[PDB]
Amino acid sequence: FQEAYPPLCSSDAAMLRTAHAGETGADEVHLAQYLIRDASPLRGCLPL
Amino acid sequence: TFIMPMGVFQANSMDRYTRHAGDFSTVSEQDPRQFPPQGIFFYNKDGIL
Repeated sequence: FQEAYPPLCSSDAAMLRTAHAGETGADEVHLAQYLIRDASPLRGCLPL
Repeated sequence: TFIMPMGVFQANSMDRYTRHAGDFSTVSEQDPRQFPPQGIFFYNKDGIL
């Protein structure tokens, strides 16, 4: 198909994870950094 | 076996962030949490700090 699936990546380790003892971060961009949310087929696998 | 770091100071100024503005305020004109930590607190066998 000539395509590449992007993984959960972010330019800051602060917003990669949130403080609730559980799920990870979900903010898109904070000030000038970014967090590209997961779109790969490993959506519900590979525990974090 | 458990391992625990004591005097670690997060050297990068990006890593020294607060999640909100008024999280742990004091009456002091200098916030006494910018200073590098000198101890560590955990729980006992009975849950004592």
